[PDB]
Amino acid sequence: MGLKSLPMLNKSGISMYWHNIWDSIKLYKKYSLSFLFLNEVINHFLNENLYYYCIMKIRPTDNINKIKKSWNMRHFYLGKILFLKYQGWVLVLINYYCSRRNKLYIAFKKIAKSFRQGVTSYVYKMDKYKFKF
Amino acid sequence: GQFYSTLEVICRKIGAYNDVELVKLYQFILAEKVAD
Amino acid sequence: ATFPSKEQMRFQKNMGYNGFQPNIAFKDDLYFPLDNPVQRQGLEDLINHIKVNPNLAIEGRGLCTILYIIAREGKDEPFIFKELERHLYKFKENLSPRLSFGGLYASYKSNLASPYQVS
Amino acid sequence: KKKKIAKYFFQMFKKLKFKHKKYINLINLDFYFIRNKRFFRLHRLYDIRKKYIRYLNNNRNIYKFYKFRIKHNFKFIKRHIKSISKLSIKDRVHFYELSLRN
Amino acid sequence: RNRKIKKINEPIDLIDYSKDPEINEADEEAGEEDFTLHQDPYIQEDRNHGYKAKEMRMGLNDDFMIVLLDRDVTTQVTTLNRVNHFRYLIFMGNANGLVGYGKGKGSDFEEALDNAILHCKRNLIAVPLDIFHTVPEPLEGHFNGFQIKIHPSRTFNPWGAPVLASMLLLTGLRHC
Amino acid sequence: ILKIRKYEEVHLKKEERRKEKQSKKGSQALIQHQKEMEDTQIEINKILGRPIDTPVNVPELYKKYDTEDKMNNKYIERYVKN
Amino acid sequence: YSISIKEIKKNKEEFFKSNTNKILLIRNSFKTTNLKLLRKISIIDLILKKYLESELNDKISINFDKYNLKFMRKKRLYVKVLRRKLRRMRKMLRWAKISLRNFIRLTLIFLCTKDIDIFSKVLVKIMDSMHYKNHRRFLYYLKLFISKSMHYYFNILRFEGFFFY
Amino acid sequence: STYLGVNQTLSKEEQLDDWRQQQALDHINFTPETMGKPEVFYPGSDRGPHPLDDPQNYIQWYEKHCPLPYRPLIDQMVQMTDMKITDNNMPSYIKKWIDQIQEDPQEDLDEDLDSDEEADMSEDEDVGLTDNKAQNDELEQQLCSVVGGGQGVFFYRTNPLPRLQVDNTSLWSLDQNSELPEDTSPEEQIINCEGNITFHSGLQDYEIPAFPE
Amino acid sequence: TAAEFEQIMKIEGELILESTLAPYGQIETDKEIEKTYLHLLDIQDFSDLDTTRITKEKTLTEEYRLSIDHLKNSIVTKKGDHLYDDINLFIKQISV
Repeated sequence: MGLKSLPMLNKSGISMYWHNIWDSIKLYKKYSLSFLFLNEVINHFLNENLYYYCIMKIRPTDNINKIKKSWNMRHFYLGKILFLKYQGWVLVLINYYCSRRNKLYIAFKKIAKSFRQGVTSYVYKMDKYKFKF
Repeated sequence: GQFYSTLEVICRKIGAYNDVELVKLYQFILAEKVAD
Repeated sequence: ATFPSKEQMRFQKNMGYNGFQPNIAFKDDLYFPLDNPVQRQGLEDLINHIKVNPNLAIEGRGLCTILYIIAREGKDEPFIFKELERHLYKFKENLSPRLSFGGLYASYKSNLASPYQVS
Repeated sequence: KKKKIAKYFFQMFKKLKFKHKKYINLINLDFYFIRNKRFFRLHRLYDIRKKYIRYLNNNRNIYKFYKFRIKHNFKFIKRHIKSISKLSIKDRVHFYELSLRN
Repeated sequence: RNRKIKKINEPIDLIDYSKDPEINEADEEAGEEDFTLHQDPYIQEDRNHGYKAKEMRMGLNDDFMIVLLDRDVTTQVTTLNRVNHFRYLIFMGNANGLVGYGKGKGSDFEEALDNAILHCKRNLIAVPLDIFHTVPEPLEGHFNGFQIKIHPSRTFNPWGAPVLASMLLLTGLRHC
Repeated sequence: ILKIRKYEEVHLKKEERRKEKQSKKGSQALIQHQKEMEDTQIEINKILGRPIDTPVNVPELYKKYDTEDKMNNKYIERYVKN
Repeated sequence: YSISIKEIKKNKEEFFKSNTNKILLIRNSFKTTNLKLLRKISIIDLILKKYLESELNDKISINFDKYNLKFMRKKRLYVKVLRRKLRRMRKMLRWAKISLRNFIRLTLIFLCTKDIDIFSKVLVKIMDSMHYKNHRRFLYYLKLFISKSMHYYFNILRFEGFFFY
Repeated sequence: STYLGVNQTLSKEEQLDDWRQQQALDHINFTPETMGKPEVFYPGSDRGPHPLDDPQNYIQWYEKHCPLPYRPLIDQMVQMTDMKITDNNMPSYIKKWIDQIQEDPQEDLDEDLDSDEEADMSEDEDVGLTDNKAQNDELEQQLCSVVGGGQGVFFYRTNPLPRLQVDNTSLWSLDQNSELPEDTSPEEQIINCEGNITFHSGLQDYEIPAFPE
Repeated sequence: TAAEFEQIMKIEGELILESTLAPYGQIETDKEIEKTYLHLLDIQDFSDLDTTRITKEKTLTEEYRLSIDHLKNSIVTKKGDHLYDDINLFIKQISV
């Protein structure tokens, strides 16, 4: 097989931002290795629901197959994880798309009786105890 | 947004139907209070 | 001979790397590391967040925890306690032991709490 | 009648729904026929070099539906198709269509 | 000003200037419709849309069957490797004197299929034919090691290749 | 009472016949209803200033709030159906 | 209250004009109560932000953002033109319990957003749920799908190139 | 009820739900104990003291002070404003309280949805360019186009989505750990809720968010 | 190109109509002219909007307080008085 030498590094510094933009001096080893520890923590925290795990065992006491399959996250589609540094601020940009999104923001005749006489004439119980001769 | 809604409770019991009517009535009483 | 040996396993313990502190949040209803100076500035912001906001909503946790820390650090705040004692009716006979310990612990040490607050 | 009015004899009676029409397009007007739509369908296969055994047994077992004889052998089909293979196409219609049976 | 209203200011593409032909459409569209007559023409309400560059062989009304004759496989030898050019062949025609043949060639049987049909429709011809007394005379056509012979008959006699019985009929040569 | 009526009507008619229909071929409701009725009293314990110590069996109190006759007069039904 | 809302809506249908500043739209509260949502989200700070701060001695801001792209609500021709071509894959697609609507979108998100991670996972959910006999056919339908149907979208999106080995 | 398409009586559990909601409306004594709210009076507005002079302010004040027993009645009244039945013929005395989408005469002669069914709940209608579905449709039809002999565009770029910010005021809303939502998770709420979400360690009054919103 | 070619031919098709179509009314005013260039150059009159919008100069946050104090000095206040409760809150709702 012919040798396809490293294309991306031949292109990066002059035509393409690397997968992250930060730079460092004397701490290249930490950041280069620590962000890699965070790329996958967040992936494995989102793509696998762990808030349901941290409840069951980490917390003391005083559905299961539904979670191991990650059925709740079947519509989740991450795109990237990004990192930055400036002004003492670490930053993270996470763009995620879902092809579906659920609703969570959430007997007529009974109205007609109590409002039959009109608009402002409501039928309270104290009226309907009565029976006019 | 902190002190706005209470004026609507106060200004009405005063003659001022709105907030600015307070200023319109207390123009000169308030003008003497200022010195520039 | 076994591997790892017990005398080895203490090395990783004495340095402290065997722990994972975010688990503590689920064990203790109050959790504020303050392991860094940035985290401490996060405390002072809360103290100014309250002085500026007269209209404010809470839960039983965030109230009691702030008092635990101000007591632990010893900061003087005659304005904070009167602002927060108003809501105490909201969580009568409801609070956890760990949280009930905090505001109790702070009401004594503050030398600023009310005789209603301690009650 | 809702159909056969709608296609042929509905333009006679249509209302004047006013419509904006660009003057540019109103010059190049040419009225003509283009194509019929019954014939927008696929083209369909017919393979009888290799699969002829499939067709014929399916054609014969259809022909059983008439019950000229209860027991269909390859003896009957021989004797029966000799005679019909004479007949003019007119005669072969009367045998299946204009019988005392039908 | 009037240009920028029309969006003609900067360049624009609204016309479809394609010559991609039409192939095997309406695989399932509401079955059929009732048979009606061809009396409602087209109007050129749009100076952008138009029926220029639309072949007749595709524009032909009536509908065809396609007939299989053979599929084969070939080989081309090279320095490194051998390559297989899959082949396919096909036939198609109405009962009314329309007919054609194509030669498919591709890297899959299903592709040589799709190619061969493209060739046939372009390779269509029309045969002289009267519905009344189709075949006046006998005929002979000899390709290599092969020869077909037709003689007229008042009735149709399909005894032979069941293929040719269809092909002769899918031209209209009923009297033979 | 809204929880009792679900218990008395729904969870019994299911758990009874489920166990019956299953026992021919071959516990949460008894307990979870007690998990819930033990919560309704707690708020009622707060109203009186009387802690959980008191038993807060519901129907003893509900009888005072509804003096309605549990059935209708038969003469009216004859009078109206007529 | 009921009589109010009609006169509200009938005003809304007619009075709305082109908004001047779109950045004002940021303040728009969600359908959910913005406080109620905030209750069910406060847990993450003590877990993640307050920890990720520990490992870095530095300030943080995390942005679980979404794409600015959205899709129409009405079926039209230009959806149906794709559905007719992508039919043989439906059998392969039902094995994965994946919908048809969603598959078309992710590719257009992919051709636009250019995120290798998204369209990859779509394959892996297909190529795994299938059996190891059938991978060969699925690609021949994928080759035609990209090569013929979606080759037209490239020049529009300033997009150019695909390769998969 | 049948002309509108109203359904039959619900299950016993939902009839028992209808029971107490009557009891709430039935056990009134005009007290905050029976309501759950204190007593107030309408804020006399600029255009006039009558509420319909400014129906908006009525809605604001009414929601803030709506008693518990009257909430479910309202939610049913919200439906009447939304139910748009269609017919070329309908009585006028009914027309006040519902809508008639006039069918075209001379008409008999001349939407995107899922395909799965295992989902518990149906979808959110995402934020459009504008609130009016019709005005959204008029705009989007100008965005769609034609590219390639058969394909086209059916998707648009959006105005900037809504957003949230969370800097250590998070704590105040926070609940205990002895009680937490075991059903619903934050990560799901982040996903299902529209817009975007932002945490950050905090700022001063004079300072700007680090990340562009 | 193709798109450049439509831009050519379509201008020819539209101008020919004007050759056949009657002359039409035409603009004269200088202000009316300048709007054309703005309609061409994609510029829009943005300056007119900020004239309306508020500034911290014109507000009144102190002049309220001066008037309220004139009321408290002028009017008697007690716990029974309905003004006493709202005003002492109002004072906090500025100084806070």
